[PDB]
Amino acid sequence: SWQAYTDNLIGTGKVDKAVIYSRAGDAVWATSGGLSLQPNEIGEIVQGFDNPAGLQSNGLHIQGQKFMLLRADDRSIYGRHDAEGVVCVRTKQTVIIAHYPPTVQAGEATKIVEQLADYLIGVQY
Repeated sequence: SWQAYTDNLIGTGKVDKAVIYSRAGDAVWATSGGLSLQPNEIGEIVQGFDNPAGLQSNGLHIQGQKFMLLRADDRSIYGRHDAEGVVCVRTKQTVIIAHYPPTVQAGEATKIVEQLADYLIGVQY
C-alpha cells in the first residue's frame, strides 16, 4: 500500500504533491497530488544522494522549476525556492519526493516526510 503513504502525506495539507520511487528511480510505486518529474530529474536526484557535488552545480530541478540545494547527504536532499520547497529522502528500497506549498512551513513538511522515512527504514524498506 505505497499509495496510502502518498495519500497520507498530501492529506495532511503540509505536502501537496508526493511520489515514491524505487531506490534506483526506475519505477514509480505511488504518486499523489499530481507530481510529475521531467525526463532526467529523477536521475539527478537519485545520483545526488551519492554525489551531492553533482547537484550543487546545475542545480536541483523538479517539474521544471529549479530549487536551491539547501541540503544533500546520503539520505536527505532538501530543495528551496523562497517559501516553497521539496524534500527528498532515500530509504532502504525507496526514494521519496515531496513538495510543500508557500503557505506551509518548510519544517513541518520536512518532519512528516522524514518520519515516514524513519519508519520505512526501521522496517526494511
